[PDB]
Amino acid sequence: MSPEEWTYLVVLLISIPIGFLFKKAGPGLKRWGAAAVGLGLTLFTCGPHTLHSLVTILGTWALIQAQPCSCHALALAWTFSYLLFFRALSLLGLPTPTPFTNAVQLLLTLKLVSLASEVQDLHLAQRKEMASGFSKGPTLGLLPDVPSLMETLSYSYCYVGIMTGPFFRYRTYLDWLEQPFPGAVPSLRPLLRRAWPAPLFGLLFLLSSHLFPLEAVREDAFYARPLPARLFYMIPVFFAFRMRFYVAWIAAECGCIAAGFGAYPVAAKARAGGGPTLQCPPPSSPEKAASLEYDYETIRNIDCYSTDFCVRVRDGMRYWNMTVQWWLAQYIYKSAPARSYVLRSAWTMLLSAYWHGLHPGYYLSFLTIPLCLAAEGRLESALRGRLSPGGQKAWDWVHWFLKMRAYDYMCMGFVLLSLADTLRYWASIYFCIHFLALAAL
Repeated sequence: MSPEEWTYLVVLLISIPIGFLFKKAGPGLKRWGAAAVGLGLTLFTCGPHTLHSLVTILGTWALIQAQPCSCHALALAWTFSYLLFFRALSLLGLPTPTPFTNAVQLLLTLKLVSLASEVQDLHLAQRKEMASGFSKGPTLGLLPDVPSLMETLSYSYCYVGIMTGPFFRYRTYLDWLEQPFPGAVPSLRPLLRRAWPAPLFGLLFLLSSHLFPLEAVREDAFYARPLPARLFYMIPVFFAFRMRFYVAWIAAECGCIAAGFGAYPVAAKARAGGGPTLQCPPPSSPEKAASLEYDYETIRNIDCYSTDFCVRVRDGMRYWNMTVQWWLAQYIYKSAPARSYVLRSAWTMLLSAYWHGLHPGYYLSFLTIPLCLAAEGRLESALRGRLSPGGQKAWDWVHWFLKMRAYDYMCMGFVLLSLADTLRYWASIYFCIHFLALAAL
């Protein structure tokens, strides 16, 4: 229980009542108050290192006006290079940043890249508009006009999704500020419907944290235990990892609901992170708005049930970090210069690892993932069509066990974060999953 993550948790907790208070606020007042609160918390928890974020936003805006025709790739390359610059402060002797600053930088990178893509699409839209001579109607998902510098500053430093997230597109911010009759959309009932497992999840996390500490594998004497002891110990590590991320993300989603952010009509058939996909009429009367049913799935970042009890590794990863996953899938997977599915997936994995960090553990884990992914694709597409329904049930059960074991196996490599200890523990288990993965493939 580090002091920094303690401050992280208390910030996540206090994000809720401020959400309640700013729900009732009018559009301009809510906008300015959210920006001020985000900036204040950023200064409180980041110190003098907010200059990196400020420079990043200023550069994004300057590139938007400088090259509106090609702001997408320019902004993406600039932001990735500036991430490289920011993570090499020790290499250049500049003061080291707190992990708070690193997380804030990841979130800002995602947000600004999405904003640049929206500006690119909108500019191409106007260009085609006066090229064709037929002004089309307002299309859902497109920005009304180019944002101003102060508007971008207010959007970026929103207290929602500034420390943990989850990522939201700018269009979502505009729909949140322009949402009519804020008192009509329900907040307390969905907040209770999502916050019921948070205390239990937290207690479960602390249980596995105290019983089986992660630092044991750093100690050499742990390896003297028999291989079965390691096989039983390798489960609670990812149990605690998943449980802690579940607690944090459930708390973040509840805090985001508290402000009514991401609320859309159910008839819009909105997607996780993607916002609405079908246009719906804005409410005309507060009673009509209260009559409609509302969902907060756009901000939904994790599905506990699906990820915990999935069958295939592909779907398990799909339901993991749905927001950022959609962000990657659109801005990188679609724009990947490669054509092969394997190579495009490798590009996405490499960029995700680069986003997470420069430490070799991320690289090793996200490079080992494709092996089991391809092995699974081949084995499933080759054998699932041959088994009986009882054989199908047995395959599904054994597969759930194997998939959770693979998640554990790669979780150790992800969380040790050090090449030497990771390799030592990986050889300590005799590369069990890797050999089976090659056997499966």
